[PDB]
Amino acid sequence: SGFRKMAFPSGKVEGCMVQVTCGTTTLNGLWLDDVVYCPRHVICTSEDMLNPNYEDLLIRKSNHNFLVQAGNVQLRVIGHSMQNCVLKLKVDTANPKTPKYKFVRIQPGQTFSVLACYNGSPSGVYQCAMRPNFTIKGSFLNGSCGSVGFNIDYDCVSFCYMHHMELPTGVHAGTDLEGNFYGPFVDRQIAQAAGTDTTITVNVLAWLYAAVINGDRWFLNRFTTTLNDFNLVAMKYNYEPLTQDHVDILGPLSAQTGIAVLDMCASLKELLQNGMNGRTILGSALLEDEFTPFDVVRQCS
Amino acid sequence: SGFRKMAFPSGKVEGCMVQVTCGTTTLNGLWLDDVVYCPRHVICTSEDMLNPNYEDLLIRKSNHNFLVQAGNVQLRVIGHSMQNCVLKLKVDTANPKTPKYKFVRIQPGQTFSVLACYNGSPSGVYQCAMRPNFTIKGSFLNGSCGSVGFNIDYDCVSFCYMHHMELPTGVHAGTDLEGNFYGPFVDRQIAQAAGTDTTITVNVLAWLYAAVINGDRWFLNRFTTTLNDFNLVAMKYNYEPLTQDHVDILGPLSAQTGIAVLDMCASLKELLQNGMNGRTILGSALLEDEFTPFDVVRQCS
Ligand SMILES: *[C@H](O)[C@H](C[C@@H]1CCNC1=O)NC(=O)[C@H](CC(C)C)NC(=O)OCc1ccccc1
Ligand SMILES: *[C@H](O)[C@H](C[C@@H]1CCNC1=O)NC(=O)[C@H](CC(C)C)NC(=O)OCc1ccccc1
Repeated sequence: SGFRKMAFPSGKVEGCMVQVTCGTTTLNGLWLDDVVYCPRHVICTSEDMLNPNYEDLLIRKSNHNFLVQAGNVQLRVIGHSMQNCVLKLKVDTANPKTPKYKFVRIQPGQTFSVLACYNGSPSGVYQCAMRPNFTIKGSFLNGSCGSVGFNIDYDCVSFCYMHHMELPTGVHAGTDLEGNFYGPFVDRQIAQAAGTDTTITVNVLAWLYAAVINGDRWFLNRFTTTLNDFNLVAMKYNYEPLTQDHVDILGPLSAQTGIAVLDMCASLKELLQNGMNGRTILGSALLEDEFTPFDVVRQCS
Repeated sequence: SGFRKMAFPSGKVEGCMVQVTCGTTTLNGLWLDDVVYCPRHVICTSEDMLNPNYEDLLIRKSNHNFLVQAGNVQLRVIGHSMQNCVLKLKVDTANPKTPKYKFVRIQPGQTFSVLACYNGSPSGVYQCAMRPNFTIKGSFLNGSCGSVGFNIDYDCVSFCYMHHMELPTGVHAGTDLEGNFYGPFVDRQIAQAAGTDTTITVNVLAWLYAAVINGDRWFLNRFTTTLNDFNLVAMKYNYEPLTQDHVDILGPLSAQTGIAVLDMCASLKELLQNGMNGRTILGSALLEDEFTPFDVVRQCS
């Protein structure tokens, strides 16, 4: 028993992290096979980041302008291209620690693990959710760009995120591994506004089920609600609308606990209108929304 | 910017996990050099666990009663010894992935990463504090015994915890790698209970400092307080007394923020006396006590 924000073991991803230096810009890169993927803004200078023309800055570069360091071993850049916002550096050595991997684009509401790296060396591992407004609430300092977010399935690492920037509000933004930003952001050093964020309702419900599975039952009630009457309340508190597809995905958790999804919705509705009144759920005084139904099942039983 | 509960990169510990089987009991072991460490209750059967004499159970065992798997490869047990509640199984192969490592016993209030494992396979990683009552609030299912807690310092993995059991309140109990329990618990299926817990004051202060470092000041005030005057409010709120040694350890954070320790204590005092009035700190509606001062400095720098 017990319930914790839990990351995937990071070994397979640690063996893929390298340092990429171009001029006096150093960030992290992902060495898979004979390719190193990194944020394209590594080619920019301090004054170039204000509003760069990347196709121009890149045509003025050659292989020898990219210093790639794998621990101490300097890798030789023998090629390069640009795919949207990522640089792909062809190198002479294929990464021997390369795991079974995929590149995937995750949906808002899904979670993943982040290996925070600086100068090519892992610093720590933590879980994030892709917020509905396509930002993530990370922990990223100068030098952390090129850090990846990922999930593991069987022995396969599905890379889903590469870090590029921090917004003025302090949340974080980046791309999938094909270089397309999550959300309406660009890799230019200019203030950019995230859309208004909202709470991931299906995740809150899963976490309430995790709580019941762990013996937290004070918030249950005998009332029930319609899906429509529930979404009317969620709208008021800035919660994502709940669809039948979400209701269907909570099926397993509803079955394990014997609590109908709409009954749990009645619980959530009560919690929203009245707060918790000094009580907690799995150690939080807030309604947690960074646990998917999958995250709940994986950790409960 | 940003502040997350962050685990150490776990790759060096994944390489040390193995499966250990005796009878029909299976749990995890820690393979370092030619020794596999695991909980001794792996030699117990269903009936044994109620009231076992481990010396008497172990004399009755042969090396070949122990099945150890490192991935696909069976490892041959060539010796065995019992040290307190831990079993040391000598094997015919030194772990080639053995990292620089030490065994240490941690103090109440310190933190470590847990690599949750099942059938010798890493499952996830998260951060824990050793509570003042010598339990941890972990996430552990059947099969997880032998999972280890650790910190990393430069190249050295310091192992500090091995998982053995769950208490009735849903918290977790275990030993150091010498097999000596943390807290007054025993590895048998009898009724036992955690002592009364308290909040780790020094850590709450470390976290308030992280909140200021990351740009948040709403909870500060113009007041101040003497150590004794602070500790009188602490005792009333079930917080550990704050010592001058805690104050000294909080020095560097005090210096980076320009906020005197005792001034942050008056802030905490006001927070305890008033609550938070619907506001949050680093995304929590509760005062977080599972970050040490070292955790803050490490993540914020
Ligand atoms: C990449 O290493 C870095 C990550 C930022 C810096 C601090 N925390 C992060 O997540 N990225 C940048 O500096 C990035 C480069 C542009 C060409 C997009 N720009 C950025 O994030 O600027 C905003 C900012 C910079 C420094 C501190 C706070 C915000
Ligand atoms: C070892 O794999 C296991 C870990 C427990 C299982 C549930 N969560 C954990 O942390 N340890 C035991 O089952 C332990 C065996 C003794 C003879 C040392 N007893 C134990 O934890 O008893 C309480 C319990 C067992 C099963 C489910 C819930 C609580």
